[PDB]
This record gives sequence, C-alpha cells and structure tokens, in this order.
Amino acid sequence: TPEEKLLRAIFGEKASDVKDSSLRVPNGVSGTVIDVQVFTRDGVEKDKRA
Amino acid sequence: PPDLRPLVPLDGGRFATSDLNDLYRRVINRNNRLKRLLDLAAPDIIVR
Amino acid sequence: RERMGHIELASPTAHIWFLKSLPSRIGLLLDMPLRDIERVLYFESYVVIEGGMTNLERQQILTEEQYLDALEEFGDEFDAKMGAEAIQALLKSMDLEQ
Amino acid sequence: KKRWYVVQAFSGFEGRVATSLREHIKLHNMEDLFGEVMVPTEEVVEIRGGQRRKSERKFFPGYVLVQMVMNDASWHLVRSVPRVMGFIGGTSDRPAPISDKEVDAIMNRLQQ
Amino acid sequence: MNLTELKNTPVSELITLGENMGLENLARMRKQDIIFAILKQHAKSGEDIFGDGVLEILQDGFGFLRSADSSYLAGPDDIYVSPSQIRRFNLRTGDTISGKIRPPKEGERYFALLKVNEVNFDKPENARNKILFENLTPLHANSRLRMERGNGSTEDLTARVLDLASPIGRGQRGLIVAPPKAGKTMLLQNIAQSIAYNHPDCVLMVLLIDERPEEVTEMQRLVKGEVVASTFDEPASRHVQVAEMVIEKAKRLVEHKKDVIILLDSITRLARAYNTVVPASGKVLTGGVDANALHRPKRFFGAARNVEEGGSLTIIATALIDTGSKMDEVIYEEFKGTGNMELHLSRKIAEKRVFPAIDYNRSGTRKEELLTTQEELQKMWILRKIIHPMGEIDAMEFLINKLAMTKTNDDFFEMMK
Amino acid sequence: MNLTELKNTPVSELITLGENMGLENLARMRKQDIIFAILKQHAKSGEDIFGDGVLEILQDGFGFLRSADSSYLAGPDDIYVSPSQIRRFNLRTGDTISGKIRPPKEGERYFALLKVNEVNFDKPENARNKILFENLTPLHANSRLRMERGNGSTEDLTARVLDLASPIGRGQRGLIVAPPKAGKTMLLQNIAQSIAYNHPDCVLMVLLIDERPEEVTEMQRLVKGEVVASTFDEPASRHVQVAEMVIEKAKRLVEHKKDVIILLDSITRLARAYNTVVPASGKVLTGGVDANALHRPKRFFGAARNVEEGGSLTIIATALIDTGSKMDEVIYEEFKGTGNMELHLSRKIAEKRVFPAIDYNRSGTRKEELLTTQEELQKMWILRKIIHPMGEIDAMEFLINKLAMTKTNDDFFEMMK
RNA sequence: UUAAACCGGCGUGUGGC
DNA sequence: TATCCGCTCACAATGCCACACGCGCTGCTCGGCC
DNA sequence: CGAGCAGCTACTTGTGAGCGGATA
Ligand SMILES: Nc1ncnc2c1ncn2[C@@H]1O[C@H](COP(=O)(O)OP(=O)(O)O)[C@@H](O)[C@H]1O
Ligand code: BEF
Ligand SMILES: [Mg+2]
Repeated sequence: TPEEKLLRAIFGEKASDVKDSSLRVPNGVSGTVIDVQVFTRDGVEKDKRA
Repeated sequence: PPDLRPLVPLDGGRFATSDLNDLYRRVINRNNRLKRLLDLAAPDIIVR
Repeated sequence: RERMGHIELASPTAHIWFLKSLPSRIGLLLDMPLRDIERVLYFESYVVIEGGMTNLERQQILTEEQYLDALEEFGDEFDAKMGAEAIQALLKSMDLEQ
Repeated sequence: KKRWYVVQAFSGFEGRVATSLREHIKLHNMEDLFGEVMVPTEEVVEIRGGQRRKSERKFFPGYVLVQMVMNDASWHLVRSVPRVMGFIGGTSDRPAPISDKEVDAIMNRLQQ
Repeated sequence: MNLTELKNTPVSELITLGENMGLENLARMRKQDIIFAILKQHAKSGEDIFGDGVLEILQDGFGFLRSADSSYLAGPDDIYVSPSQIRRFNLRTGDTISGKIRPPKEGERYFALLKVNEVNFDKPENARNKILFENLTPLHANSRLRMERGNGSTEDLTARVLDLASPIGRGQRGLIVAPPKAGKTMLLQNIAQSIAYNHPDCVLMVLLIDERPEEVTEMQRLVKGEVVASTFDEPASRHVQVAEMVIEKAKRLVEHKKDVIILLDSITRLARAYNTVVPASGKVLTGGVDANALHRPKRFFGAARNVEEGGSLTIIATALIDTGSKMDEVIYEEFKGTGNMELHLSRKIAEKRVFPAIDYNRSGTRKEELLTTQEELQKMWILRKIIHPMGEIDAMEFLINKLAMTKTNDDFFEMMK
Repeated sequence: MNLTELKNTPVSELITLGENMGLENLARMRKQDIIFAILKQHAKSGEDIFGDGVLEILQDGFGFLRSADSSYLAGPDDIYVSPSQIRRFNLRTGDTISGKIRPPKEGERYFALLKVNEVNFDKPENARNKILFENLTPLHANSRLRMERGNGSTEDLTARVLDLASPIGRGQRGLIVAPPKAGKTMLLQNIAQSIAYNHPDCVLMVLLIDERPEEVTEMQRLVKGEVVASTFDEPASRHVQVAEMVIEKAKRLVEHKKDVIILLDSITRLARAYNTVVPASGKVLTGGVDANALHRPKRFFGAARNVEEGGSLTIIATALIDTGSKMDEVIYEEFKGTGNMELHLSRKIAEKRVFPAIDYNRSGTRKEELLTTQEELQKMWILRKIIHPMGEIDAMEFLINKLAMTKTNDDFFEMMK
C-alpha cells in the first residue's frame, strides 16, 4: 500500500531485510583471515573497505 | 512428479535443472503444434 | 511425489521398448520383421488393412508409389492407415484364440 | 508443372533461409525451374493499444514450401544452400509434393 | 440471455430464476456469482447466449467484455474474446460489443464470444473502416448545451448560475475547483439531471471515483444513463482501470459521432492513484509527486475535445483544494493550464449556509462567444460588469436572492430589463 | 513521393489512395500509420521515393528526418539517415534535407535516405563550406518590420499599437509578459497574420507549446507558414525535443541568410519542462527551480540574434505571470534581463472588456532608434510624452478610442496633426 | 474463534587406495 | 526351400574416497483461457 | 509480453543374438 512504501522510504531504505543471506565459515574449519578481496561492478558504489 | 525432477534456485538466468524437463518441454511443444495444425487444415505432408 | 499427471496426445505413438528390444514384441506379434515396421512408423511406407475383395494381402506394407498406384483399384473398401493408428488398428482386429 | 514441394530447414532464421534460397535461385537464374517461397507466417495482429504494441506479425510452421518442377539438380540446389535440415516427403530422397487442395488451403492461410 | 437484463433487477429475482433453473442454493454465493451460475445453466439448456460488454485488452491480445452494471471491473461474467476477433475487426478498448457466447468448458475460465452481432450500436462493417479518435481534428465548443431546467426549482438555480456564470457546451473541458464541504455532490447531481431532462439527445455518462458506497447508490438510481463508479473499495489499479475504460468507451462513442458527457469527481484522487501506479524515476517533485506521474493523467484529461466530423467529448472533472498539503494543489495547478474551462466553487461562503457558492469572479470560458448568441453575450458582458465592482458577499447574495426571485434565465434577463 | 504531399490532405484521400494501392483496411490504423503503409507499397512498386525532413541527431551518430506536419516528433515515416552522410556533409540539427529514400527491409525500422538532393533549399556544396550560427556576429535590429495591416480592421489596431508602443524588427528578442485571461492568443494570431500579409518575404514560424488541441488546430489552418506545436499530450521530453528542433531549424535557416520569426507561447511552460528534465544538484532555488535548470532555457532564448552576414532570428516568447507561485515569476525575472525587447499586457484592464490592453508604460525597446526613421521617432517620443502624465485607464481608453477612430498609423500621425 | 510449544542433478579434470 | 556364413546392432565394462571447475548470447517465432 | 528454439569421429573389444544371404 502507498503507506507502506512512503513509510519504508521515510525510514531510509528498509524492507523485509531479515534475510540472513550471509556467508560463514564451513562447519569444522578454523582459520585466520589474512587478506580480503572485493570487486565491484562498473557503476556500483565502492564501499570504504574497497 | 516434479519432486523427482526439481528446478532448484540457481541465481541468474542460469538454472540448475534436470535432464527430463527439456524433453517434456519439447514433447509438449510438438503436441501443441500438432493439435493446432490439424485444426488449420494443414497440408498432409506437414502433419505427417 | 505420488500424485502425477498425464499428457493427452492427439496422435498415437509406439513404445520403443517393444520395438527395438532385439527380439521385439510387436514384430513377433505381427509376424513382421522390424525393418517394415520401422519404415511404416516413420511414414516412408504404409500398411494396409481390411483387404477383402482386393488382390493385396493385409499384413503387407506399401510405399508412397505403392499407395499411389493401388489407390485406383479399390477406393471405398480399401483401408490404408499410416502411422501408429494403423498399428493400433492391426492390434485391435487381431484375434488370439484362432 | 511447377509443383509446390514442402521442405523443412534450420529453424529460427527461416525467413533468412528463404531469402538465401531466393539468392541461390537468382544466382544460377533458376527461375525457369523454380517459383517463390510462400512463407505465409501472416497472422497479422496489430493491437497497438496502451501499455503494449509489440504484436506477433508472424505465425506459421517453419516450412517454406517452394513452387518448382523438381529435378535432381534442383534438389541438390535446394540442398546446396545451408539451413535445409529436412527436405521432407515420402521417398528415399525424391518426394511427391502436397496436392492442389492444400494449395487452396495455403491461399486461405495467406488471405485469412 | 443478456447479463444486464438479469442485472437491472435485485438478487431476489435472480434467486427465484435460479430456483427455476434447478441449481444449488443461490443466495449463498454472490449475486454476480448467482448470475454466472444462472448463465451457465442457461447455456446448459442447449442455447447460445447473447452477451454484451465493453472491451478490455490485456498484453496477451485477447479481450474481456466488462459489463456496465459491474462498474467495468473484473467479474465471473466477463466474456472472453478470442484474439481472432481482434485480428478480423481489431476492436479497440471501450468498443461496446454484443454477440453470441458459449459456456466455459471445464478447465476454462469464462464465456467465449463466438461471433459479434453489434459493434457500438452499429453494423460491424463500420468498425474496420472508421476514422480514429486521436486521429480526429479537435475544435472548440460550437453548439451550446443549456443547463436550466425550466420549472424553477431551488437547485434549478444551480444550473442557471452556470448559464449565467460561464456557458457549457459539447467538446468542452471543464474543471470544478472546490474545497471539501462545499456542495459539489448536489451540484453535479442537478447538473446531470438537467442535462438529461433538457438535452436527452446526448449520452449522459456520470463518473464517480473513490467516494462513499452510499453516494454511489444515490447516484446510480437518481440520474438518467449509465453510472459506473469505483469507490475506495478498489485500489489504484482498479481505479486506473475503470478510468481508462470509461475514457476509451467515450473515445469510441465519439468515433461513432456521438456526444459524451463525463462528470468526474474527483480528479485529484485519480491523480493520487496515478502517482501511486507510476515507476519511480529516482526523483520527486514539489509536494511529493513523481516526474512522469502527470503524463497519463494529462492524457486522460485531454482526451476530451470537440470534433469536426462528428460527436463530442465534454468532461467536467472536479478539482479539490484546501487539503493542507502541496501535492494536490500541484495537481490543480498542472490542471488549470490544460483545461479550457474553469469553474470555481466557494467554501468560505458555503460555511455561511449560502448555497450555491460559485466563484463568479474566477469562473470563465475560453472562446465563450461560440457558446452563446450575440445579444445574450452582450447582456452577459454587462451583467458581469455589474457583478464585478461589488464585494464577494455582495455579488453572491445578489445572485442567490435575485435568481430565486426569478424562475428561468431569460425571464431573469427580462426582469433585469 | 513526398510525405507532406500526402499530409496536406485529410485521412480520406489517404484511404482511397491506399485502396488504389491494394492493401489491408487503412482506416483502422492511424492516418500517419496509413502514410507509412502507403509509402511502403509505393516503394514496393519498384521506384525510389523522394522524402524530406529536418534532421535530428541521436547519440549513436545517425539521424532522423522528422516531418513538418508531424510536429517534428517521432513517427513511422521518420527517414533514417546513415552516419555516412554526417561524415560527408555533416548535416547538423534542423537542416531541411530532401533526397532519395528506400523502403525498410524486414527487421529494419524505417526508410533510409540514400543520397541527398536538396540541402536547406540550396545545393549540397554550400552545406559543407558554410559559416556556423554560434559562430556569427550578433547585432541589433537594423531593418524595421512594420506590423499594421493597412485596411483598418478592429484587431488591426492590435498590430498598430505595437508600432505605436515599441517597434519590432529582424533579429530582435521579444517578451510578452501577460497574466492568464488577457488576450495573448488573438494577439499573436493577428501578429502572425500581419507579418505574413504585409511582409511575405520573411519566413513565418509560429510556435505553440502545451496548449489546447483546438487551439493548435485553430492556429495551423489560419496563418501563413509552418505551424509545429506540442500540446500537453506530450511530456517534457517531447516538449524540449520540438523546442530544440525548431530552434536548430531556425539556426540553420539564418545560417543560410534567411529571416525567421518564432512566435512562442508560452516560455514559462517551456521553463517548467526544462526544470523537469534537469539533473538534481542537491539544492533548490527560490520558488522551486534547480540551479542549472536555467542554462538551457537561456541558451534557447538567446539563440535569437541579428547577423552581419545574412538572415535574422527574431523570437517573441510570451511570459506568464499571476500564477500564484514564485517559480514562474522567477523565470520571468531571469528573462527580463536577457531579452532586449519587452512588451507587457494588462489583465486588470482586460477584465473590463477593454481590448487590447497593452502596458504602454513598461513596454519599450533597446536601441529603438534603429527601428524607426528620424521624424517618426521624434513624433513617437512626443506621443509617449503625452501618454505619460495621464492615468493608466486614461492612456488606455485614449489609445483604443482614438486608434479605432483612425484606420492606419501614419493616418493617425496626420490626424493628431 | 482464543491461548501455549516446535519447525549434489550432470559432466569434466586431477589425485589416492 | 533348408543350412550354415557373414553383416549389423545392443550391452557391458571394480568399488570407494578426496579435491577442483563450469551448466552461454541474442534474435525470431509461437504461445494465446487472468 | 514471455518463453523456447536456434544459429552463430574416425584404435575398444568381446560376447552375444537377430537378420539377410547365398548356395546347393
Ligand atoms: N483584441 C481583442 N478584441 C476583442 N476581444 C479580445 C481581444 N483580445 C482578447 N479578447 C478577448 O479575450 C478572450 C480570449 O482571451 P485569451 O487570448 O485566451 O487570453 P490569454 O491568451 O492572455 O489567456 C476572448 O474571449 C476575447 O473576447
Ligand atoms: F490563460 Be492564458 F492562455 F495564459
Ligand atoms: Mg492564450
């Protein structure tokens, strides 16, 4: 409904974002991160870490 | 049944599919074309 | 998983498992070798049914020129279906006890 | 007599297959033995209304049955152009075309 | 038979007719669902049903025959129209089509129209060979549509005042700018009644968008003609659906050389729905309206025009002000410059229980000389000259008193003497 | 053959011509779609079609030949122009090109122009070796363009008053500042008619942006010359398209040493469209206008100039006031300082049915001594001296009475004696 | 109607035994 | 008109385990019953 | 308008049986 759209717009850019959709380490393997690699598509805004 | 030949969500236009689905697709397409050809009084060699 | 559907085909079709099993089941049932049935099912040849007063045998196969030249001798009483329909008609009118 | 022989081809480019067949006719000035293409893919919807105008101007099986009085050199011509998947017809490879009643039928399909 | 022939009557006659047809309990399902079941049984009796409706074209190419009494909306009795008819005749949106229909076989959806028998109350041959609507030549209002009733009612003045403020004619584009609680409802009511009584030749098509259902019921069974409406019960999708459908029906009826009056209230809610159903262009305007949110409203508004060849389309869409926010006012602005006919109503005088409170000052008509005779135009010019130098309350009380002291408008001219 | 040759005539002759061509039912499709189908069949007859149109350049490098009768907009008969012509001759936007065209093969889009035969009514050799428009030397109005008709009509005064208020000449930049319901329509109408009748040498190019379609039809078939317009039926995109296209056509025609009069109404709606189609700079001005929203309007306005070498471009763009909001007034302000020719119209006198109500006080022309002879300039100075010390109503009634009591302007001078 | 609790299909290549 | 001789095709080829990767682009035509 | 079709190998070897076939 228009109220939902105007509400999610006035509260920033938020929706049914509850999707975890995050990568974790596979169950059983430890380690220490030593290098991060990120590559963006032309046009997408680069985050500060990139 | 569809559970035996699944279409799991592979991202993008690329899709992880079963093999039988393409055969069923082709068979249904040919069957629909044959059903629509007989009504249009199509040539005998064409329906053959 | 247990519930399934079906496909209504406008034209009959022959099952390949009884065609090229070596030996076949339809070829032995019709007393006809596999090559003639193969030529019939793929529309390079015909097969006649309900011979009767004609000079031709029923279980024989015909080609395109054979169906052309043999059409003028008998028009109404002569029946020559082509494809899986002809095979189905042969199977329907085939007795077993005799 | 220039009969109307039916032929199947590499589909998808069927119109371009017809144009290439025509180019091959006009190359060897084969219009003596040959006629035209008769690709009556002419279901002619033009519902150019609001929110959508892309109408399907083409609907017919991928057959481009050509009028010609057949010769074996003509057969090897129509097979020499690429995209000729099947020259159908009951035969070894020298078929008999469709009758004239289906010529009237295809005239109906063209007019519609 | 015809669906509307079963629709003019309440659910009670439909129930007893279904009992005559020998079916399941009809009162349980909806009355339009009752009509669907009844037509299904009537088709089961071995007869071809005769249906009618205006055409709605989807992306697939087929059509739906929406009925008049169903407010031009989706229903179980919407006749399916195969694409072959759109290939033969190419019936566009809004074409009133009547013809033979068959029942839906199982796994199908609705009734299918076999052969058209009537195209827009004319032979089907005129449907293919015809000049289109956006292809016409728009013109100004040549013929004048008088508004006064002629027997001197109290709200008859509400028509006379228009004929005294700014005339209305065929093909005009009228706006009604009024705040809430001003008197627009009764105004358009008596306007429709006067158009129907004094000018029964033209096709009265009253329109209602997002109002009370009681208002819809009061409008449908009070005025002459078809009354299609879409209240708040339907979202912006069905709002824009019914709007474009009635506008295309009017386009087709003008193509058939007929006059169509479209009294719409309100245009601001229609604009809100349009702004709701437009894709975002990554930017907003002043008030909270998208950039391309006005294109389709402007199209719907400018569909009205006067034609050289035949027929006219005159829309009177009410504009709403005093809503507190900007966007609605923005709409109003974007609509003062496109319409060639303004009419402004007063709420500051309506709160004084002074009706009807029409703004005589900012009312006007472009090319109004074609809307009235010569000497009547001179007398109206002199009358506006008299009305101008006095105050607002002065002009309005003078209007109401001296027009209720009169009965008709030419009698008013002959009394001012 | 030529598209305009099939366009000057209505859809009826197009229908019978298509019936002569033996095609599908033509009346069903649009009349411009009829022309597309008809030209397709004419090309099927084995002949090279001869087309013409003004060039529109996209980002890809090819061009479109937009036709005059199609209001310089997108159409199915827009001739495709291969980039090779832009490589050989480098035809810029607005260049009227006529040449041989071929039908579109399937999977193509439109007709393709093979070889140019006429470039701006001149040989193609002048197209490559030519001095450009923004490369010219702008000057003031040297030659005077008289406005009075000469037979003494009632609206002939509406021209005379200009010649009595502030002269108009070639290469000038004119503004018409007027509120709504003031008399701008008939004013520009008789202005165009007088320019055409008294000065048929110059190219009359009347322009209309976002008005009623009836107004467009009244303008097209009343005045001499090409009438391209874009009503509210088209969004800001097509508005800016037609605007830049007519301005580039005028630029090219002045490059070819010809005089172009551009009567535009209104400039405020054009500025609104421009402000609608500019990228947001994260800030807004007073009234609700973007920062860079004025650059392209200012370019379009200053395109008018008088040239040393040949030709002139004189634009008369009407400014709109009394709109209630600020932004429009802002436009007006940003436009008083760029134009060197102001003309102000009165609505406070127009409501009194006193026409024509031109503001004689705030009207004026910069370097007006080059616009009129010596002693006529002395007499105009003395006449403005007489007009000044009396009131507004006094000056205006004196104007209208004593000029309707006259027939021509020099006769008016000889009667004031 | 209400309350509580819970919610790798295919091919390919390589290597090893 | 029966009996070997040779042509032609189907069917099969250890089992596990571990790791890794790649399963495409664009134009046309057909399907139409939310 | 969406979806599906489509256009841009040659050393495996054995074992076995079914089907001409040719030759008296
Ligand atoms: N020169 C004139 N003579 C007579 N009437 C005029 C004249 N100029 C304007 N009018 C009146 O003005 C009205 C049209 O106004 P319009 O041109 O639309 O105003 P604007 O264009 O400034 O909004 C007509 O009804 C006409 O009676
Ligand atoms: F009302 Be006018 F056309 F500005
Ligand atoms: Mg105007």
